[PDB]
Formats: sequence, C-alpha cells, structure tokens
Amino acid sequence: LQLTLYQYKTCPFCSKVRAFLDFHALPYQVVEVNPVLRAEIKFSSYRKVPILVAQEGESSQQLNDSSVIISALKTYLVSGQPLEEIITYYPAMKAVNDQGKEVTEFGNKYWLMLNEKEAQQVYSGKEARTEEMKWRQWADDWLVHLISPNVYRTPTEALASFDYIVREGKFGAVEGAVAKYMGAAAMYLISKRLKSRHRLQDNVREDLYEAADKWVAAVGKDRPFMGGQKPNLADLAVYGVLRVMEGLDAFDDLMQHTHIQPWYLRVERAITEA
Amino acid sequence: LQLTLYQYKTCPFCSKVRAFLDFHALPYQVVEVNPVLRAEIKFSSYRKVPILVAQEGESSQQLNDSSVIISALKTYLVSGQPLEEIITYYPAMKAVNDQGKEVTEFGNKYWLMLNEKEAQQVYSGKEARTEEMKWRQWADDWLVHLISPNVYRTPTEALASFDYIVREGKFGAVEGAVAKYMGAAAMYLISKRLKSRHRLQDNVREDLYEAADKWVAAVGKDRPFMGGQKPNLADLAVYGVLRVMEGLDAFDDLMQHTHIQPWYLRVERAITEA
Ligand code: HEM
Ligand code: HEM
Ligand SMILES: N[C@@H](CCC(=O)N[C@@H](CS)C(=O)NCC(=O)O)C(=O)O
Ligand SMILES: N[C@@H](CCC(=O)N[C@@H](CS)C(=O)NCC(=O)O)C(=O)O
Ligand SMILES: [Cl-]
Ligand SMILES: [Cl-]
Repeated sequence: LQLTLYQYKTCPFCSKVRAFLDFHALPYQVVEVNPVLRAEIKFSSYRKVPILVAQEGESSQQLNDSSVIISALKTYLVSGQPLEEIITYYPAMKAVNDQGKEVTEFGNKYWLMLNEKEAQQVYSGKEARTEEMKWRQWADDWLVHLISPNVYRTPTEALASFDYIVREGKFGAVEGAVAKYMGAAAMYLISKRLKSRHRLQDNVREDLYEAADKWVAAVGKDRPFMGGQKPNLADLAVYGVLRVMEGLDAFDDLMQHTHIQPWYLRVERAITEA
Repeated sequence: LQLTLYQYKTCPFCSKVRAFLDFHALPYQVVEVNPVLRAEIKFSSYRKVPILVAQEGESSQQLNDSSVIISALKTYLVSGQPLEEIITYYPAMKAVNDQGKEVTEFGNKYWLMLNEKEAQQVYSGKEARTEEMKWRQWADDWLVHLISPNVYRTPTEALASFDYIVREGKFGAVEGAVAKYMGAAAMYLISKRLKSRHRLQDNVREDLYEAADKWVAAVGKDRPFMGGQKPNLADLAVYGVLRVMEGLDAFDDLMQHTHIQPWYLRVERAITEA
C-alpha cells in the first residue's frame, strides 16, 4: 500500500492529510505541487490539492477531497475493505452553483464507512462518532477561514507568511522572489475581502481566540483529546488546520492567549510517537 | 409514531417526501404552508419546507431536509433504532458561502444508516446501495432544475402552473387571484434566468427528455425499477420530482416523447397499492 500525497505544505487542507497519515504511522511520499504552474498535478481531472493516489502493486485509486482522503484511508485501516470500493461511498457530487458555477462536493465526506463491530472499535460511543463528524466539518467550514485574515492581517505578517510559503513550497528561484512580494500584496488585500465575506470581527485575532476556546471547551477537561484516550479525526482536523500557522505571529498569539496549547502539544507528541 | 408534514404540495421537495411516505404506507398528516406568509412554519428555526415532525407520544423530533427526512424515516423503518438518535447521523452543516451567505447542507443525506444485515435486507447488492445514492442526488441536483424552466417556459404554461399552485396550495382568496398573475409573470421571467444559470438547452424540453432517457436507460430493461423488484429511494426520488408536473403541459410532453411512462406508471401503481 504505497501512498503519494500531492500537496501545498503550508496549505491547511494538506496539513490535515499529513496530520492523519503521520498519526496513523502510514508511510507515504509527498510531491510538492508548484502553486503557479501546478504541473505535478496535470494528470488529475480533479483540480484541487491535496490529492492522494494509493497503490496496491498493480491497482491504484485517486482519493481527492482532503476529508475524503482521510475518511477513505481511515475506514480502510479498520475495515480492511478494498480501497477501490471504499472511495465509492464518497461520491463526487457535481451541481451547478446558484451563481452558475460547476461545483463538486463529496458526499458522506465526514462519515467512516464502518460496521457495528468496527465502529465500537474506534468510537465506543454512538454520540462520540457524530461528534467528530460535527467538529471535522467545523474545522474546515469555520476554523480554516480564520487563517488567512490572521496570517495576512498585516503587511509584515503577510510577507512573513508568503516568505514561509515560497521557502516551504515549490517555486523556481525567480517565481519565488517575485511571488513573495506580489504574493504578500495580493494575499494582504485578498484577506481583507475574506475577513469581510466570512463575517469576521474587525480584530481578526479575536475570532481565532474564540474558535480556540470553543474547541478546548468542546474537548473538555475530562479527556486528553476529543477522541478521548487518543486523538480521533476531529483532533487531527483542528490540529492539522492550526499547524499551518506554526512559525507565524498568529500562531504564537493563538498559543499565548487561549489555553489551547496543552491540547495542541498533546496531539503533536501523540503524533511524533509514531 | 405520528407524522406531520409541512409542505407546498406542488413543490418537488415535498412531492418527494409524500412519494416516500405513500409508498411505505406511513400514516401522516399534512399541513399546507402558505408560501407567502409561511405562518404554519413559524415555530421552526429551519426556514425551508418540507419539514416533518415525528411524535412518539411525549417525544418529538423535527426532520428538515427532504432527503434527510426520507433517509431518517427509512433507516428508522428498517433498524427500529430510535429516531431521535438517527437524525443525529444527518448533521446540519453550516458554512459561509463563497459569496458570503450562510448555507446549510445536510451530511450523509443520501445514506441510510444501516448495518450489514439491514443493508442486505434492503439492497442485497453493495453496488445497488451506492447506486440509489448517486441517483437520489441526481434527482434533486439536476432533474428538479428542469421543472421550472419547463412548466414556466411559456406565458400560458406559466399561468397554467401558477393557477395549479394557488388552487392546490394555501392562499387567501385575494392573495390568490393576485398571486396567479403576479406569480406567473415573476416565475416566467425568473425561469428564464434559471434556464440560463443552470446551463439548459434553448429548447428546455430537450433537457427534460434527455434526463428522462438517462433515467430509463439507468433503470434498464432487466428490472421494473432501479430498486429492482420494488422501488427504492431512487425511484421514489425521480418519481417524486416528476409528479409535481402532473396536469401540466410539460408532463404530457414528457410522457409522449420519452419511453419513461411505463416506469412512471409502475411506481404510481406500486404506491397506490399501499
Ligand atoms: C501554495 C500555497 C497555498 C496555501 C498556503 C494556501 C492556503 C490556503 C488557506 C489557509 C486557505 C483557507 C483561508 C480561507 O479560506 O479564508 C485556503 C483556501 C483556498 N485556497 Fe489555498 N492555498 C495555497 C494555494 C492555493 C492555490 C494555488 C489555489 C488556486 C489554484 C488555492 C485556492 C484556494 C481555494 C479555492 C480556497 C477555498 C477552499 C474552500 O472554500 O474551503 N489555494 N488556501
Ligand atoms: C408554493 C409553491 C412552490 C413551488 C411549487 C415551488 C417549486 C419549486 C421548484 C419546482 C423548484 C426547482 C426548480 C429550480 O430549482 O430551477 C424550486 C426550487 C426552490 N424553491 Fe420553491 N417552490 C415553491 C415555493 C417556494 C417559496 C415560497 C420559496 C421561498 C421562500 C422557494 C424557494 C425555492 C428555492 C430556494 C429553491 C432552490 C432550492 C435548491 O437549490 O435545490 N420556493 N421550488
Ligand atoms: N475541500 C477541499 C479543498 C480543495 C482546495 O481548496 N484546494 C486548493 C488549494 S488550498 C486548490 O488546489 N485550489 C484549486 C481550485 O480551487 O481551483 C479539500 O479538503 O481537499
Ligand atoms: N434541499 C431542500 C430544499 C428546501 C427548499 O428549497 N425549500 C423551499 C421550497 S421549494 C423553501 O421553503 N424555501 C425557503 C428558502 O429557500 O429560503 C430539501 O430537500 O428539503
Ligand atoms: Cl487549473
Ligand atoms: Cl422566512
């Protein structure tokens, strides 16, 4: 079972997949995608990264949405059911936007295709299962929208972030130097629109802190992670989403004003412990 | 198990719920919602119809999306699992539109929460299960978008349709006479935009006929319905969606130019046979 992950390292959707693979000690290779030319992805009719192709010797299936990848792989790890059949339970649902745009959403994306035995094996608590589902969705429908406006809220942070983008990702020597400044400028302005369009407070940091408190509160003081003893897909989701900011001002702020660090480090070490 | 269905009779989403309840001979009461004032719905924080509240003596849960209602009730009929727990597996997923609008989608909406035994009892064929899921989604992400532009493509049909709307539904004597003309006018013009926005051919009828052929072809000549022996959620979905046009020109056209009538009548009589 060989796994190749096409990604943008500092992109939350990819950080999520990595968090999951890292925690389930699954071996995988990563091919960094050039965000400008995206050549390493020209082979996939699915135009968004991350994309992960799994290979079983001769067989090979392409898993697309980041949450779908995680769900497919996860149910795979517990049910053993052939992966070529599992991605079938996460159908790509095309539909024309109310604005006339073709959009694809993946059905059942946050639901592990498990049977009674299997479920009990990973949740042991019917409500615990619908819970990660709810927070998994929360992670990328709310938490991620707090990143850009936060890591690009100031021209300095903007440059810091895009610098961290060019260094980390795959940019030619030239498309990098340029991209840092054009990029930070673009993103600084664009994040302004995102700040607005997503109904964020004027003080973007406060939406981040609140989100964090909401999460720690949800985790509660009766358990290490939402997954209880060990982290479940929800812990990995929030963590995966938040990590992308490691090294940036927003992250230190987040850590210094929210009581979320203990949970965060707990997941980080739960992961490093392969 | 008392069921109350709040609806707009001629509305496809409601026609779908009725097709399902009708087929599973489930007793239910319907309270027609006044599309203008919507007073009979003022009690629900969920602002779309259909809505169906189920009551078990003292207990009572509100099922919201039309497909969610069908999926909840259906898994309920086969698993016997308490309905208050089942609606839990169809979480309401809020998210801010790319246009900045708060939108709610229901997770797992096309998936019956069944275990191995149960599934074999209703599908007997792993692929047969993912199949209705695919067509269920097809029914309301494509088929329904063919209705308005078809039953409102002409000022005459427009009036015919809205006449059938005021008569059928709940409109005061006055808000009815007015609504027929204001309504038909509005819908005639609005359907034009829908025709465009949804990428329909200029000859709106052709999109309908093609959709129908696609469906009959899908069903094939080796089985009465997609559900095979009896209809499954997919047959009820397409049927439920198409019925809304019964009595209108588009429906007769649909019936006279597509080879879909035999399947249609099969579902209709399958239903009348309580
Ligand atoms: C190369 C490094 C990249 C990074 C670090 C990055 C980072 C992010 C982040 C943090 C978000 C969430 C912020 C928000 O939605 O307000 C986001 C969203 C998004 N990104 Fe990227 N991105 C990258 C490249 C790209 C590229 C090249 C494209 C276009 C081809 C792209 C398209 C999008 C889209 C469409 C969304 C919104 C997805 C959704 O609605 O959930 N991103 N990206
Ligand atoms: C009273 C009788 C009504 C009937 C017969 C009716 C019929 C329909 C039909 C046939 C469609 C699908 C056509 C298309 O999407 O192009 C539709 C969609 C829709 N209707 Fe109604 N409708 C009614 C009332 C209303 C009212 C009062 C509202 C607003 C409060 C409403 C809001 C919508 C919306 C938002 C959609 C699109 C849903 C989606 O994206 O799947 N409808 N309606
Ligand atoms: N919901 C998707 C997100 C896909 C996405 O937005 N990916 C971006 C990179 S951050 C992309 O490749 N952009 C292509 C596009 O949106 O056209 C997932 O979880 O994988
Ligand atoms: N996808 C929903 C459709 C809900 C819907 O569009 N309902 C319309 C009537 S056709 C409504 O009540 N409109 C409220 C709104 O969209 O604001 C379902 O299957 O129940
Ligand atoms: Cl592209
Ligand atoms: Cl309203």
